[PDB]
Amino acid sequence: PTVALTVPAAALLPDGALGESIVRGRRYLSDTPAQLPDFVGNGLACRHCHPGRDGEVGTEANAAPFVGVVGRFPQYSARHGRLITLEQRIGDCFERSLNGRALALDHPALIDMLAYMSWLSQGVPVGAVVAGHGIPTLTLEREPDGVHGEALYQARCLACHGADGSGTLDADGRYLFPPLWGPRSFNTGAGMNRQATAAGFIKHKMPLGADDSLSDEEAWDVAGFVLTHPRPLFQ
Amino acid sequence: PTVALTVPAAALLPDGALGESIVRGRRYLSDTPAQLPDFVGNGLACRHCHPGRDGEVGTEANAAPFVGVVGRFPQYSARHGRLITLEQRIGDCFERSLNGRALALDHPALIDMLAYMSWLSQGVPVGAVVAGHGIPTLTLEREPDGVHGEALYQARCLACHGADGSGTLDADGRYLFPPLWGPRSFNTGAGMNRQATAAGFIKHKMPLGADDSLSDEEAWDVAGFVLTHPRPLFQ
Ligand code: HEC
Ligand code: HEC
Ligand code: HEC
Ligand code: HEC
Repeated sequence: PTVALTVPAAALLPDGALGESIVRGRRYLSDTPAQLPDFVGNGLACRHCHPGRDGEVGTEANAAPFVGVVGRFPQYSARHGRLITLEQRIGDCFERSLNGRALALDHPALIDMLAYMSWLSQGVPVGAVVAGHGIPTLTLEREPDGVHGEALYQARCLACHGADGSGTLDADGRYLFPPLWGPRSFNTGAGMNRQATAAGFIKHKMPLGADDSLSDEEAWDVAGFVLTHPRPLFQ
Repeated sequence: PTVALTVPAAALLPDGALGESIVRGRRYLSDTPAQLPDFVGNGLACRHCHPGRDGEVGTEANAAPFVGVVGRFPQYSARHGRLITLEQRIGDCFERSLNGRALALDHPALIDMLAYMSWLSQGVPVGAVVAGHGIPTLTLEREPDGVHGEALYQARCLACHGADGSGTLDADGRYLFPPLWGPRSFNTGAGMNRQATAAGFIKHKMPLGADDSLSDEEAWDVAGFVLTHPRPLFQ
């Protein structure tokens, strides 16, 4: 079954221990390098690929929302060759997207992330599919043209992500516009390093506030440009 | 929200890796000492306190069904003094009810238990309360009378659980009727060692196939008798 993407009201947060956990979980997801420096090896927070409005994280259709995610695990992973839990999946995002180290599976910060994801999933039937889950891929027949992609990047992306892909810092030292390549970006093991996933994300979410504005060809070619560049190597 | 206790159809099991996991999970829950001997320190399987029909485990109202349990975690534990995950909760049942050792939080058998619980929870909204969850307690004002309880035990329980509480083995060496005290029963750390929980279980589920037949006084007193006896000590 597919159900709608619903976002709960932060005014109806439970109190007690669970509410305090949810609030800490939102912070870990929004501000991950500063909150979890022992585990993060780049400049990315979860929210840089799992954006949300109103200070929430992971609430946007076609940008891998967390709404409903708790009810989809455990599930099979071809990386692992077996079923994995949601804790383990978060571990892989720390190791790959954040170029870091997985939290222990009972670490309190990991549990607070889980509590926040569960809060966002409230009312979703276990096993159901949320409309707008994941990042829909975009695939062309034909190798991306990074020459075209370089021209598109300069015209549509550079002002935010920079001529050297290094992003723009905000006043408090967190990325306002995150790095797309180089030492502070996602590593080679990340899902965003796959052509069709980057092309899909770009097509649906970029340029910022212009969702679904690039033609399919343009998203494909600019993703290819972006992925020509060096970034940290995953072991 | 409270929703109904629904049990899925084993004929509609998913295939692939998830279906194979679910099936292994049902076996670990039904036949735990034989399947997980490194982790089990008594004669109990999960199904001896979380019974189910038709070979399922954890599907009976007022006998702590697993239907819906996945959507109730993480939650606060006063034992731990913080939020815990469902994997951690299962660990505590291994340590206390099964007098053993917790599985590692990524152990494949634990994940297969989780997969089975998730399958049983299919369609339950995350966060909802399933009708018949847990084991409703029964509490009297007044200390249980174990003299009364001994007479009730002889008349209503002994034929199955034995004069020495040691249970009845089946032909394949698993308990048909499980031990209520002594070295093969639950340890002192288990929830069933608490007077009001044992009284509630008994009242709602015992004698077998005579749910809600003891008066409240009778359940209370027989639970008290049962809990006068030695059993393994929890560290
Ligand atoms: C971009 C560089 C990412 C960063 C930073 C983080 N994640 Fe991610 N995540 C990313 C992709 C491309 C995907 C795949 C989407 C799909 O179609 O399924 C994911 C997925 C997840 C998931 C699974 C979601 C699902 O529906 O199954 C989770 C739980 C997840 N990501 C969590 C997560 C966390 C907690 C992060 C910070 C530690 C994180 N991700 C960063 C891309 C990126
Ligand atoms: C500023 C107004 C932006 C423009 C123009 C573009 N992007 Fe962007 N991007 C921006 C933000 C604020 C974020 C974080 C997520 C959000 O949706 O809030 C992003 C994220 C990305 C990512 C993922 C994260 C990462 O790799 O660091 C990618 C791959 C990305 N953006 C690419 C991209 C491209 C190719 C653009 C031109 C077509 C583009 N972005 C424009 C902000 C802005
Ligand atoms: C009786 C001696 C038990 C054995 C054997 C096992 N469990 Fe148990 N479990 C027992 C009690 C008395 C309770 C509390 C019920 C309540 O009202 O909440 C539990 C609870 C659980 C739970 C949590 C259920 C919930 O709704 O939150 C789980 C997940 C659980 N038990 C699992 C479990 C497993 C997997 C077992 C075998 C390893 C196991 N239990 C054995 C009593 C007994
Ligand atoms: C045989 C027909 C039984 C009679 C009579 C009684 N019990 Fe029982 N009990 C029986 C089974 C098959 C099981 C497993 C769970 C099931 O519902 O399938 C149980 C379980 C218990 C337990 C929990 C497990 C344990 O501690 O080992 C308790 C505490 C228990 N039973 C107590 C109990 C008492 C006090 C009875 C007389 C009032 C009684 N049981 C009768 C089978 C049978």
